[PDB]
Amino acid sequence: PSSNGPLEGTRGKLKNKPRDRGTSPPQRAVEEFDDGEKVHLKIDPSVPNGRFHPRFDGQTGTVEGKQGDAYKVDIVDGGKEKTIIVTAAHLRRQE
Amino acid sequence: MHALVQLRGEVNMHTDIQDTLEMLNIHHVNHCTLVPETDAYRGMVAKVNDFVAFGEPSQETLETVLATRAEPLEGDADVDDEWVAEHTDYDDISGLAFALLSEETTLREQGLSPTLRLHPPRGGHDGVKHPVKEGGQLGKHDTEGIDDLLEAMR
Amino acid sequence: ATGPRYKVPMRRRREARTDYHQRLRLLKSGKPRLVARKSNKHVRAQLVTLGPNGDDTLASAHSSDLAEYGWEAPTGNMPSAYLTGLLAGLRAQEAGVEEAVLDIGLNSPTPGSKVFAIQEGAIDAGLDIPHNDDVLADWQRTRGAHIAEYDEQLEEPLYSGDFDAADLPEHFDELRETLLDGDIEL
Amino acid sequence: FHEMREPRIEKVVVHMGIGHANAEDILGEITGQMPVRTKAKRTVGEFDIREGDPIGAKVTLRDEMAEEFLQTALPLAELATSQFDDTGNFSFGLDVTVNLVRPGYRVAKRDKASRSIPTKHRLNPADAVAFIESTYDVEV
Amino acid sequence: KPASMYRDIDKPAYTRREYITGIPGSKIAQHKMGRKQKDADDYPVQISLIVEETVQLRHGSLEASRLSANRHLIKELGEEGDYKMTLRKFPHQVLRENKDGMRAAFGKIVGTAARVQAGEQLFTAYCNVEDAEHVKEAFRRAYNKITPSCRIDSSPAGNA
RNA sequence: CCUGUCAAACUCCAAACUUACAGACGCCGUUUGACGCGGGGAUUCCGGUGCGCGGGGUA
RNA sequence: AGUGCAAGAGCAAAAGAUAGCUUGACAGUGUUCUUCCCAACGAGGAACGCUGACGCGAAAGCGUGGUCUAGCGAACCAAUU
RNA sequence: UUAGGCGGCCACAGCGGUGGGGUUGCCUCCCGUACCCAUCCCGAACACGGAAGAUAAGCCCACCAGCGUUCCGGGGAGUACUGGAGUGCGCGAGCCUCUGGGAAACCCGGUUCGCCGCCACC
Ligand SMILES: [Cl-]
Ligand SMILES: [Cl-]
Ligand SMILES: [Mg+2]
Ligand SMILES: [Mg+2]
Ligand SMILES: [Mg+2]
Ligand SMILES: [Mg+2]
Ligand SMILES: [Mg+2]
Ligand SMILES: [Mg+2]
Ligand SMILES: [Mg+2]
Ligand code: NA
Ligand code: NA
Ligand code: NA
Ligand code: NA
Ligand code: NA
Ligand SMILES: [Sr+2]
Ligand SMILES: [Sr+2]
Ligand SMILES: [Sr+2]
Ligand SMILES: [Sr+2]
Ligand SMILES: [Sr+2]
Ligand SMILES: [Sr+2]
Ligand SMILES: [Sr+2]
Repeated sequence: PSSNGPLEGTRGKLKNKPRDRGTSPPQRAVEEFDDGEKVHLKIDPSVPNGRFHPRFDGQTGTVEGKQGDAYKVDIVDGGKEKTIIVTAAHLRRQE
Repeated sequence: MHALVQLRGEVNMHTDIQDTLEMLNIHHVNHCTLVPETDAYRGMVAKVNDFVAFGEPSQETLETVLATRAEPLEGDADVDDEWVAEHTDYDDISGLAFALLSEETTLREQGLSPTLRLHPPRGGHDGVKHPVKEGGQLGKHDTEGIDDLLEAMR
Repeated sequence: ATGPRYKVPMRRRREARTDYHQRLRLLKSGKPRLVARKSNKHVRAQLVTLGPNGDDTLASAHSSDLAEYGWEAPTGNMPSAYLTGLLAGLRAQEAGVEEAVLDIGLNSPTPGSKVFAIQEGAIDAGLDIPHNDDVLADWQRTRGAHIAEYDEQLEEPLYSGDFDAADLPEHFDELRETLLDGDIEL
Repeated sequence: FHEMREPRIEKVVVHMGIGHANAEDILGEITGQMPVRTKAKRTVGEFDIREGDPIGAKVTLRDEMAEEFLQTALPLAELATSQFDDTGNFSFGLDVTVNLVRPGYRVAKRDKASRSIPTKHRLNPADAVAFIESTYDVEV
Repeated sequence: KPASMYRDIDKPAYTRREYITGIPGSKIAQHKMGRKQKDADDYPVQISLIVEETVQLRHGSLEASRLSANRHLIKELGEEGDYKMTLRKFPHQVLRENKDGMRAAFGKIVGTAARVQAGEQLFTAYCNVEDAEHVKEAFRRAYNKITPSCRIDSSPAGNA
């Protein structure tokens, strides 16, 4: 890459499909998850805050608690265990 | 139930393809194994499609090979009808051959090594650089084609 | 509408019925919502909770079913609104609900208005609802005093269908008196 | 059917597009109510680079205030077909605009469940000329 | 410059003018010849020159082939003959040349070419049953001025 | 309306395929102790070739 | 369109505009990620918390600067609280 | 749901169009400014108070496909492209065969003029 900031090469993954453009529905921004639940991580282009590092888009982690209204999700980056702080708006239950 | 025989060596073959063979219990050239026709196994053989020869053998052929190449999970004990009867849930080889072909049991379940260590093909094979439809020996065979191979390697 | 790339607002947005930005902030409380609404003739209070396939109303009251307890007056005024909130509130307490956040939809936060009267009502019923006293109309107005004095400037009865001539805020009292009473069939 | 279809006057907006005001006083007399300042947008070569600043004034009249104005304002104009909108509005002259519409226009001016007025309920130039002409004056 | 330098499709598509400046002008004079006021449908015969290999044709080559082709159609049918020929391709691919060793080698802009897939029609003519051989001859001359071998395929024409 | 063409820094579409998690089968581990963890010792940080996909360059 | 400035991205009862008010561009201390994919490494950065004190709002709530990704600096020493 | 409120999905729901519906019921338009409140000017809106009138708007109900969208059949197409393999072809750029996957445009015929949840209600 020519540069190395967090949003490097994220044109696609952080752009909205034209029809999904505009403020997102509140339901998924208020969704509650339980410890142990499996959640897919996917940033919502329309939601500015509560995001994780784009590099983690597509991970399916495990909720292990929360910090304020955000959730602490456990994932394994390659072989390294990491904890990700992420709000409901960027999460989806698995299955 | 299809019979798998490795006909192409490990040198230069993709590692994920080599691990697939090993998971299918084959670790040498000319070694044959019997695999149930499930979706899971289907993907596996499809992946090793270019380094093997497979197909469904006839009851008789399976019986010939078992008689001549089947082995105990351990030991050099010869495997014949008496061995089969005194060690398996069948009366003789045929009962085993039938249960295998009908996918009711596996060589392991009956205290037999999952692998049949065949002999080089008498009179050679059709070549390992081309598939069956092109005159080679690789890929899926006719029950008659597979029987020809398995018998020449009895 | 125009083409593949055209962006159509969410249904409740086209219908101009739901302010999604306010809704979100509302839902962040984690508490139930005291949905205060009003029509030209009626007032409706609902205690809504969040659900998998849509909201869930746990309790509610309509100004219409106010008569069911002794109300012969119009149902689109301050006294009506307060009592409706209180009734809805009381029913709320019955269903196990104990706290709420005022959701006034697309109505304006005007001091002393009806949605605020609905709120004062629901609060008196025993419901814990974040509020601010100096934005609520003074007691008398809630009772309906402002209307009596309006009928004072008579010459022609305020109400067509005779409920009375000089109107009665004292009736409001009789009704509230009845509602705060245990007996009452909620 | 006709009672809820027969036109009316929503608003009469008198205004003087000056360009730098002192004229508020006359409007406050010819109409009857307070006028409002008029701000401009975009910079303009004609010594008009100041974005927000007085440049005009207008007065929107409704109900009686509107009619009591037109009674003495309309006679001061020679209305014509062209001088009309595609919506049924007309403005003559100091500008004088008349906004005509059918009964329930509120449906598009209210906050809750507002909605656009169907083309059928939209007033027409012909339907407008009629109503007006049908009250103290002629057309073209 | 030899065409061997640019005839192959061995480089990314380079056509974005918003990121490329100094692009030389095309040498192709016209893309529609003959009587262009008339429709191609008004002719009983339609013959195309088809490329047999995928390649790149520099605008200099298009101009030469188109020229030596139409020029023949003019000499044999007149400056107003009843026919019409079309060069359906345009040179969108910008070409470079590194003209200082291999250091900072990105080349300067030197021309344009049209990418033609094998089997495609480069030229297409429409004529009357009479001048069918005159157009077949114009094409023979044209394919002698472009890299690939070509097929002179006759579309509407059952007058054999 | 018709008719002629395009895009590494275009996209109304859209693969093969790569990839997170889980279950199943396979293989493996519980005297051959896997997975994980702590500690000692390194060597290494001129690479090359084929194939696939490339970017530069006439090559 | 606008949103200070590259580019790509976000935003419409707003993240834009206008008006009014206000100083959260606040103090203390963390979690996590990033910097440095995997995989150890500082300064710097971000998201998300707790505590304290405040602003605005009816209230939910918003405000840990400017919608997001650039605008940055070790030890020793000096000045400062 | 003989007209209501709060929603979930967020065009299969859009755009446009046709027909039907309301005496003390519902929603509205509607009537009206003493109060709470309101317009940098306007009871337009916001807010409050109310029933003389009305179903013309809106809204709800029934429906139409011309545009947009969703899905489906048939054709394009097992084409384009492609993971694995080859002492197959080609001067070469490149192509072919076997194995496993597999489009897009577009045409023709259908589908689509919302679906669903909670509450309230002759
Ligand atoms: Cl993160
Ligand atoms: Cl309402
Ligand atoms: Mg990309
Ligand atoms: Mg042994
Ligand atoms: Mg051979
Ligand atoms: Mg120093
Ligand atoms: Mg200092
Ligand atoms: Mg009607
Ligand atoms: Mg060769
Ligand atoms: Na969105
Ligand atoms: Na001013
Ligand atoms: Na140099
Ligand atoms: Na740091
Ligand atoms: Na109606
Ligand atoms: Sr190249
Ligand atoms: Sr040639
Ligand atoms: Sr990749
Ligand atoms: Sr921010
Ligand atoms: Sr009015
Ligand atoms: Sr050559
Ligand atoms: Sr298939």
